[PDB]
Amino acid sequence: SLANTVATL
Amino acid sequence: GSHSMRYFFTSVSRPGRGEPRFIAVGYVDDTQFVRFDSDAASQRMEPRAPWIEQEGPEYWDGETRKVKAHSQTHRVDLGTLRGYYNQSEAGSHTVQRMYGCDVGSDWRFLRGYHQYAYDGKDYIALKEDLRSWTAADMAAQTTKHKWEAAHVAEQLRAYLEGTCVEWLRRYLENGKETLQRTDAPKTHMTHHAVSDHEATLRCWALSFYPAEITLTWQRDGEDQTQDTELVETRPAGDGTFQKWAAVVVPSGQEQRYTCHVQHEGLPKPLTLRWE
Amino acid sequence: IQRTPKIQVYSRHPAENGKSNFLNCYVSGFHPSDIEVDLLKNGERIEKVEHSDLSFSKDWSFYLLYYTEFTPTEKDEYACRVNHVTLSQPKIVKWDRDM
Repeated sequence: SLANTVATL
Repeated sequence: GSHSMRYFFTSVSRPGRGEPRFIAVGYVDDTQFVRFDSDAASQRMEPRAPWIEQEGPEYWDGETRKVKAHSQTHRVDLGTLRGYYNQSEAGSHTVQRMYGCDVGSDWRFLRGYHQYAYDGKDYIALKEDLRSWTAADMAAQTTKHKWEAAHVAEQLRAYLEGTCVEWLRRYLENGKETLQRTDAPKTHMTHHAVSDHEATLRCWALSFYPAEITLTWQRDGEDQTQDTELVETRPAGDGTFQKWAAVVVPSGQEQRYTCHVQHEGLPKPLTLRWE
Repeated sequence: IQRTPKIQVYSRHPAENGKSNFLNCYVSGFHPSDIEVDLLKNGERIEKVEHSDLSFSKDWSFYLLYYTEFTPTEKDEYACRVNHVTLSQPKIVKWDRDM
C-alpha cells in the first residue's frame, strides 16, 4: 500500500 | 529470511505538449505486483501478480487515488526544479522517487527508505535513522529546509515503520506460495572449443529466485578471476532469473576448473566440474 | 546526466529447433528513460513485441525487458536493435544460442 501524503520539493 | 516492499516512480516532462509521462511500479522482494501508467487507458492502479487480485474494490480505489496524487506532486516538482536549476522550459527532464521498508528474518521492521533523484542523480534522501535528510546540492538544500519545517520526516517514519511493514506482512502471507518459496538455480555447464588448444567452459544458473546469487570459478581449488567473464543477472520473463560465468582454459585441462554457485535456495553451495 | 544502455539478447528457455520459446532483449543501466528497442527476425522488425513496466536500479539507471514468443530454427537469425540519445547510431546485438 502506497503512502497517503506526498509533499512537494 | 528478510523481505522488502518498494515503490518506484518516474515522471518525464514533455515540453512540446501536455503533461509529464508518469509510471509507478510496486514490488515485494523481486516480484512486481502493481503498476500505473499515465499513458494507459484505465487510469487506475493495476495488478501484476495473482495474489494481489484478492484485494477488494476499496483497495484499488484508494491506491488509484493515492498514485494520482503522487503523479501531480511529481508534475509540480518538475516545474519547481526547472526553476531551482534555472533551466530552459524547452528541454525534457526527469524526477524519480523510491521508497519502502524491509522486515528482517524476525519479520520485524528492519529499515525504511525514501530517496529522490533529478535527471538521474541523487537529489535528496531520508537517512537510515529516518529523522534526517541528505541533500546533494543547494537546490536540494532548499527542499531539505522546507521539509524539516513541515516535519515530513516524522510523517514518513510513521508510514515506513507501520503501514508499510503491516502491508508487506499481509502480502507475504497472501502470496506465500511464491513469495515465501525460493527457487534453487538449475545449473549445468557447456563446453565450447574456441581453437585447437583452448576451450571455453560456461557455467549456467537458470530459473532461480530471488535474483541475488554468486557464481565463482576456481582452478585447482583456488579462485580465478583472469580469463573469466560474468554477465549481469537477467530476468527470464517468467518471474525467475538467469546468470552465467565463463572461463577460457587449455584444452585437456578442463578437469582442474570448478564453478561454485551460492544461492539462498541451496542448503550448501553447489560445485560443478566438467567431464 | 546521461548513461548508455547495456544490452543482452537471449531466450527464456534453452534453444531447441522447432520448439516454442521466448526471445528476450534486456536493456539496462540507461538514462534518460526514452529509448527505442526492436527485436528483429532476419533483419525485419517483429510487430508482436511487449515490454515490462519501466523500473530502475539503486543508481537510478533504468531497465526494461522486451520479449516476443518465437520458434527458433537453424537458419532464421534474431537480433535486438536499440537507439538512445547516447548513441550516434542504432546498436544491434545478434542472438547467440550459447549466451
